[PDB]
Amino acid sequence: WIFHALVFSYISFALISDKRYQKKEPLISSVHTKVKGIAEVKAEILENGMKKMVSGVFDTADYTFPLQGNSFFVMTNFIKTEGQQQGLCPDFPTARTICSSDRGCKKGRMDPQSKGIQTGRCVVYKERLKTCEVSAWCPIEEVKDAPRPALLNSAENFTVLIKNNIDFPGHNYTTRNILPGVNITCTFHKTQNPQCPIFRLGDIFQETGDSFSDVAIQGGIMGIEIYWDCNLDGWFHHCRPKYSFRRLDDKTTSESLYPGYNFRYAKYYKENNVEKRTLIKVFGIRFDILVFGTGGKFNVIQLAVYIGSVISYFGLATVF
Amino acid sequence: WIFHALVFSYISFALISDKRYQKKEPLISSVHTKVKGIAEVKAEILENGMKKMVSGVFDTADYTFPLQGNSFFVMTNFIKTEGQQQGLCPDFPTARTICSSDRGCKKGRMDPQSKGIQTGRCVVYKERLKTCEVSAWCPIEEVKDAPRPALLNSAENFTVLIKNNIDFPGHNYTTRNILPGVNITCTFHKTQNPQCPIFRLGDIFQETGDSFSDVAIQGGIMGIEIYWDCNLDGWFHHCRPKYSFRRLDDKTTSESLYPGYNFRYAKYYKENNVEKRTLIKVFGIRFDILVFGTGGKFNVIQLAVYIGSVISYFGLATVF
Amino acid sequence: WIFHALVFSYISFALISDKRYQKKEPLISSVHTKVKGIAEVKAEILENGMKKMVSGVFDTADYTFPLQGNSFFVMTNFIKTEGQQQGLCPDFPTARTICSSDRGCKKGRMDPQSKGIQTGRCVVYKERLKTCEVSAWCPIEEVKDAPRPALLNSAENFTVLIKNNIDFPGHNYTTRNILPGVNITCTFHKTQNPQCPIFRLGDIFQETGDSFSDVAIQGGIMGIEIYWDCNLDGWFHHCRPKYSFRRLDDKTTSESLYPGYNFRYAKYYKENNVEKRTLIKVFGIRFDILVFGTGGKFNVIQLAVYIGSVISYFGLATVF
Ligand SMILES: C[C@@H]1c2nnn(-c3ncc(F)cn3)c2CCN1C(=O)c1cccc(C(F)(F)F)c1Cl
Ligand SMILES: C[C@@H]1c2nnn(-c3ncc(F)cn3)c2CCN1C(=O)c1cccc(C(F)(F)F)c1Cl
Ligand SMILES: C[C@@H]1c2nnn(-c3ncc(F)cn3)c2CCN1C(=O)c1cccc(C(F)(F)F)c1Cl
Ligand SMILES: *[C@@H]1O[C@H](CO)[C@@H](O)[C@H](O)[C@H]1NC(C)=O
Ligand SMILES: *[C@@H]1O[C@H](CO)[C@@H](O)[C@H](O)[C@H]1NC(C)=O
Ligand SMILES: *[C@@H]1O[C@H](CO)[C@@H](O)[C@H](O)[C@H]1NC(C)=O
Ligand SMILES: *[C@@H]1O[C@H](CO)[C@@H](O)[C@H](O)[C@H]1NC(C)=O
Ligand SMILES: *[C@@H]1O[C@H](CO)[C@@H](O)[C@H](O)[C@H]1NC(C)=O
Ligand SMILES: *[C@@H]1O[C@H](CO)[C@@H](O)[C@H](O)[C@H]1NC(C)=O
Repeated sequence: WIFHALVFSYISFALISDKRYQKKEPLISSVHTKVKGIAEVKAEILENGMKKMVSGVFDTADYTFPLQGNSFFVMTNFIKTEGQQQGLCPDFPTARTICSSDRGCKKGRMDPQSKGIQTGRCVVYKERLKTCEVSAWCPIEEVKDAPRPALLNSAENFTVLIKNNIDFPGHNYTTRNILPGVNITCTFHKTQNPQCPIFRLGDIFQETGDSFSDVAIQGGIMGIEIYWDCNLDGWFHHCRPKYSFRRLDDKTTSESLYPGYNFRYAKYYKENNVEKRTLIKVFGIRFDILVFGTGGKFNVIQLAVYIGSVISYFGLATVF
Repeated sequence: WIFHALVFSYISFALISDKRYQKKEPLISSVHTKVKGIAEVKAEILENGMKKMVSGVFDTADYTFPLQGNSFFVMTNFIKTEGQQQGLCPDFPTARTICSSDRGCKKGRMDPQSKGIQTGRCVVYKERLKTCEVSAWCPIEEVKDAPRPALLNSAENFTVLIKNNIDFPGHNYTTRNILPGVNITCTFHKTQNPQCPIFRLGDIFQETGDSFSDVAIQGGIMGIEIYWDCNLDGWFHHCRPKYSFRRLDDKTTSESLYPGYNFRYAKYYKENNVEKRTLIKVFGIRFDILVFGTGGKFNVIQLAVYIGSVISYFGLATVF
Repeated sequence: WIFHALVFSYISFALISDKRYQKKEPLISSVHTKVKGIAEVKAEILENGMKKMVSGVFDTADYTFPLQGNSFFVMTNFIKTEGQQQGLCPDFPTARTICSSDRGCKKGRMDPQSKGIQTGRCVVYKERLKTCEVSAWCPIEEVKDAPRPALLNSAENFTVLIKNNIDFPGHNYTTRNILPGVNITCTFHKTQNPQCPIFRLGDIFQETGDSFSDVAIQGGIMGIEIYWDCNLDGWFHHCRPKYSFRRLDDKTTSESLYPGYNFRYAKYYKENNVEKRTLIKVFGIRFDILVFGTGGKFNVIQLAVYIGSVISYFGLATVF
């Protein structure tokens, strides 16, 4: 007869822990972010074998874009090429693009590593070096790695404020990330301040486990997961978020898979009645905000179904 | 023996109402929107203590961007500053940025309310007023409230057409929000026309409960929830959407939390061989389209499981 | 007594096939795409009744934008209008905008098919043709169809590489689309190579069922569904994706519903100290990446609940 009570105790433990008496429903989320911080860029680079100085001040309008699709982008490094115009120009000296005569490459060939339409004419590029010219924007962008000191390294000091509004459409419940009457002067901490939504990017990378400088050198992808485990029952009601960080970057470190996060941005203008384009290769950090959760509310039908499923179980337990 | 029939009646009530005989599947959605309307802007503003006239016509290409991430943006107000260039300039007179001598502020200090790198030199700004200069884009943008009459108030008359395509991957079912052979000349109404997807922004604000002018003064965020409650069984098949509107804005009304929705847009160009930037502080309404739903189809396994779980229930009910 | 074994056989059938012993949890996805390919555009068009030649080379920075909201856009056709400035100009000759005298149209009228504010003055447009002028950007963009040969037809030869990172937050499981030590030189095939994520757009349209030329003529919307059916149990562990393609475009083919996918892009500049705008009507293909799935792991509670639910079932089966 002791088993008759042990089974009932296990049933009660299951009902309490698993919350089998509640209907659980998914979450509908909306995110709004604001990034603040200014960076003083001052460095020296080598463009086309010539030393150049990059100096300036970047404010919020110079390194980011408004949030779109629960994600915002923070720019950290750039390579600029100015004065490009459509025409004919030799390709960059490379093993695939090198030639000794015009027969080395054929007209109309398209190479994956090239940004021009080949025309088959091996012209001298520089210092008795011959490459076969292509029809594209000229001059061809120099193939170089990102600067070894990150240009916008101070971006590790920027602060992002996140507002999350969640709704459970089946129930009549909607709430927000920032409750009224809460401090707005915060720097997020795992234990000291786990609820104020102001995050520091360097702190995010510190908790996750990487170094901000190395990632910002070639860009990357990170994600801020906001988990909502909400109990909406009147007796025990609690609906608060939990913040975690996870690097979504693949860390391929292989040139064939395009490691890191980067893209190309184009600005078109006119000079001396000639159309021109300037190309900025931008390396940055892409922050995703993955908001997930569920909400449970008491339901009579679910409780009845669970009790019915348990009734035969403990009946057999008594019988056996 | 009457309880033996009452339990069975409740059994059938639960089975019919809760649809316990149906496997339920989430929804995969795709949204495509088109916003139309032109606004004639004509007003007078005060920039740097001087009266200026803003007059023009804004078409679809001048106040919105293509939909990205199930959300589109509608511009409603702006503050323009043209002719900025990198250099040294005094900051705007403010309690934090004010000084009587050069010792008031230190070089290299960064202030959250300032957009420049401080250099520590208290120079005259205007009319025997001294502030310590910073290195940034100059002249520093004037911090002022949005114009009391909303510039793009006529944006309340714009019309948005929404096309939603939903799919249930587990089942072989996909459908669209606009069925064939339906009127395309519509203005959405709660009761008169609840299925045609052409919405008027002013009407959205009217059903939601706010006023378009006040929200458009400082921006805001709304969400157009499209709920799909679809029964895919052949006997009783119905898959139609229901439209609701909900304001996702936090309505903080506190300057520390950045009330409303706004951002900064930058346009870079060259003038007299000098690089320059023009900055537009844009206030607008961000419309989100939260599409959620589920689809249920008859499943033998679910029906068998429910019947088995309730068999012990009514057996005990008869026994007791 | 044979039924006593048949019921148990169906019991095992349901438990094995339906995986009723597993707790199933949804998926959290992050997508990162890279599109490559250059198109040599060379064609002749008719603008304002005059023959013009469009020739150039488009690289990755000239026909696409960085991925935002699990979707990327590839431009395929464009119509350019340059030199627009704010002012008064007659509208395009149309049945709605035609007039014989100034009384034909009234000042301030807003027509849906026009992009200007009517001022009520029927002036000559061209060759003894009278339309009433409007205040807007001038000259009014010509109402013409897209060029019959798609300008960026070669966009069917572009290649897109997709990296998907999925996480099951409830369990301690995260994985990626590209496993280590796998070939990166691929062209996706239904049977020959179903796991390498390099897709050719022409191949996507071939598997889906349409022709790339017709779709690219007026634009369209497509979706690449990545389905993750993952079993995380140690005995039988497999978590691999399956790729499918589906056209999300409505295919309305009715002018009132705006068939295809297109938008208007604006570039603002200054010429001779006069503000000017150039408008590009862009037709392109919007690729969506709908990632969905679920992950199941063994749970004792679910197994106990299913066993309790089915115990009464087979008990009645024996009794009956
Ligand atoms: C136009 C060019 C540009 N175009 N897009 N874009 C961009 N990229 C990615 C984004 F997420 C947002 N914005 C930028 C960045 C700033 N840009 C600048 O010229 C610039 C501005 C300030 C200071 C300096 C300095 F320090 F070098 F002198 C420069 Cl060079
Ligand atoms: C370049 C500047 C600009 N840059 N971005 N942008 C923008 N902002 C947010 C978006 F969602 C989309 N587009 C705008 C708006 C229009 N712009 C204008 O100059 C302009 C155009 C027409 C009429 C007038 C008028 F009435 F003032 F004379 C002006 Cl001032
Ligand atoms: C500025 C203008 C422009 N502005 N935005 N934009 C755009 N649209 C949609 C996107 F998804 C991304 N980018 C474009 C495309 C290229 N553009 C060009 O001028 C251009 C460039 C190269 C060759 C030629 C050629 F062949 F005609 F000579 C031209 Cl005409
Ligand atoms: C970030 O700020 C701290 C002080 O708040 C400063 O010591 C540090 O140098 C800054 N980071 C960079 C990259 O300059
Ligand atoms: C915020 O925190 C400060 C100290 O960090 C504390 O003195 C203050 O009471 C808190 N609340 C408000 C509203 O400032
Ligand atoms: C919107 O249109 C109505 C007429 O359709 C007009 O009376 C009203 O003034 C317009 N709104 C604004 C802000 O002008
Ligand atoms: C659309 O509505 C009008 C009146 O609002 C009605 O006369 C017409 O029959 C409806 N259907 C179509 C296809 O126009
Ligand atoms: C795409 O490439 C193939 C060869 O790889 C070529 O035959 C075809 O003409 C190209 N497509 C277009 C539209 O030129
Ligand atoms: C890739 O495929 C080629 C042939 O398609 C094969 O020879 C090679 O072994 C594969 N793996 C690698 C790593 O190249």
